[PDB]
Amino acid sequence: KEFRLGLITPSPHTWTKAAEAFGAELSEKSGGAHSVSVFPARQLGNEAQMLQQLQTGALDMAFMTVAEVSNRVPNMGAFYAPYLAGDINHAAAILRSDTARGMLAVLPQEAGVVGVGFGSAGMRQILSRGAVNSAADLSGLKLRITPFDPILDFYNALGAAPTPMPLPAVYDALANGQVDAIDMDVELINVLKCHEHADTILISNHMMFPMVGLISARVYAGMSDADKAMISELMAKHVDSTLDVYMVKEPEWTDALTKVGKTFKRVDQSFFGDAIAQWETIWADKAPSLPELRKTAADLQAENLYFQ
Ligand SMILES: O=C(O)c1cccc(O)c1
Repeated sequence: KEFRLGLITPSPHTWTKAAEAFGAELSEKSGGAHSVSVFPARQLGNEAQMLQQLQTGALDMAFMTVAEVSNRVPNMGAFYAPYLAGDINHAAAILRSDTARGMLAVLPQEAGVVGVGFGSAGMRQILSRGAVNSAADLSGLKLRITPFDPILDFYNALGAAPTPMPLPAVYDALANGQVDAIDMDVELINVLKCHEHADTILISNHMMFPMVGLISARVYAGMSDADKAMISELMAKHVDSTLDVYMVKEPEWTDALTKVGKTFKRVDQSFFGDAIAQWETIWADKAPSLPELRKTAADLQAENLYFQ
C-alpha cells in the first residue's frame, strides 16, 4: 500500500526529516510492499483538516502536534501545564513515561486515530518587537500563538492579546506589524528567521510541545496483524527519535540566537507571576490526568532520571 503522511512543518524541520526517514525504513522493512509519501508544509490542509481526514481514513498517517489533538481531546491539555518540565531533557522523560503513554489509549475512540508514541519539538519561547523587562510589558500585545486552547489560556491570563496564526504567515506578520510578538520555539525562530524583525528574544522555556505519530484507526484496522505490529513499532521508533534530536540541539539553536544582534534574555517561572496559577484553575476540570502527570514529572526530577 502507498500510505500518505501529512505534517504542517517545513522541510528543514526535525519532524519532516523523521517522517522521511520513517518512510524510507518502511519501504525497506516491507520489502517494497508498502511505501510512504510524505506531505510536509501543510500541503494536505491545516492540522485540524488533517485530523478530520485521519478520522475518516482519507489520510493514512501524520506526525501531528499534540496541540491540535488537544482541540479534539482536551485531556491532552495536561502536557502544557507551564513549567511542568524544567528543560527539554525532563520533557523527553515525561513523554516516555507510563503515565504519558497511558493517555494514548483513548485516541481510537475519541479521535479515530492510533497514537503510536510521543515525540516533541522544542520548548516554547517568546520573541517581541519591543523591549520586554517584565510580564507587564506583554499586556495588550498582539501575540502569535499556535491555534490551541492551553496556550491561549496562558496568554489570556498574562493579559496579552493572543492571535492564532499558522506558521507560514508569522514572519510576514512580524515584519508588517500584524503581530507585536510571537510564541515559537528556537528551531523555527532560526529556520523561519523570525528574529529579523524582533527586538527581544526571551528564552522562557515555559511550556513543552509534544508530537504524536498517528495512524488513522480505519486504516489501521485494515492492516494485517503483522503489519499493525511492524508499522506501529517502526513509527514509534522514528517519533521517539525526535526526542534525542531536541535533547542535543535545543541549546545549540538557543546559542545561535545570541548571534543575531538582538536583546537576548533567559527568564524563569517567576517572570510570569500569577498566570501559572490561573492556568491550573482553568485546566483542573478539563484535563483529569494533570495531577498524575505532575507527580510523574516531580518524581523524574527528584530521582535524577534524565540528563541534567
Ligand atoms: O509553533 C508552532 O505552531 C509549531 C508547530 C509545529 C511544530 C513546531 O516546532 C512549532
